Amino acid sequence: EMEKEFEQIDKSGSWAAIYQDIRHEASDFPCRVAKLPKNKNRNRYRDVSPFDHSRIKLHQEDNDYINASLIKMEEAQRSYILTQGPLPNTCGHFWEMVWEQKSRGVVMLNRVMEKGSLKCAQYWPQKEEKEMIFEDTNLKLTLISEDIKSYYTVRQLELENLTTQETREILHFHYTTWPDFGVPESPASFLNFLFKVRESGSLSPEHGPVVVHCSAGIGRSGTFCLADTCLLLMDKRKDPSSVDIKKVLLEMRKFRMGLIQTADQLRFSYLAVIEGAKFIM
Ligand SMILES: [Mg+2]
Repeated sequence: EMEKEFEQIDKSGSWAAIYQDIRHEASDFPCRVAKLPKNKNRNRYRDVSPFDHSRIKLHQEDNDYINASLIKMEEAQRSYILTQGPLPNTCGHFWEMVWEQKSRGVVMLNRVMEKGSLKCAQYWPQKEEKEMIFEDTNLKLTLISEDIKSYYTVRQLELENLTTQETREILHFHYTTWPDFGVPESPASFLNFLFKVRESGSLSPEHGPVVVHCSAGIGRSGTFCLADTCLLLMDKRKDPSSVDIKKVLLEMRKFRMGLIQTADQLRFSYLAVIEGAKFIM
């Protein structure tokens, strides 16, 4: 079991070493589309590049590229799209992807400002009465409502295809308390946030994949998906104890790089899966 394993690593002080084995085992696929000169302005510096095979394609004729990847977890029956925090010039693209992929939810695991530096564009409206128009992709976006809680905020947004006048309700799940340095001391609030995203229907099969992002190059998104999938598999399988977080991570890692960026994030993932499992089971 996983708690046993966790403890073997904790007292043995081998987090760094176990983390490094996984990293060497991990997949390495081409990212040629991402490295094309015409796409240089579509990529966030110090951020991951999407593998070609799993990249999400915008449905426009001009340039179909966005830094986003589809993680498809076959056994768990979950899909997630992981993407970079929108850039000043890719907000239209971002919401285009949300529209076309039929996503219900967007999961944001960073603040707009962290460490005194901008981590993404203000890509959603902060006020009901001041909507946003993305002229490049023909979308309007409106803040419908906003509910600020201690560890996270949930917003309802409406997206309008300006040409056809169709509308879609999107839920924005904004985790606002991940510390600037390290990981949360207790996974409790993060698990609670995951349960709120679940409760919304945003991870469920009736919708397209949730869109998940964080800040550039420092993970978090992978932890959210890893924890979600592991907990789901523990409920599905005849043998819950066969769920190996390393194996689930390695499978996820086939679809996008930089899922777990440090030994501490790995430790935190174990910790979230264990306490999440105790709470559900
Ligand atoms: Mg394929």
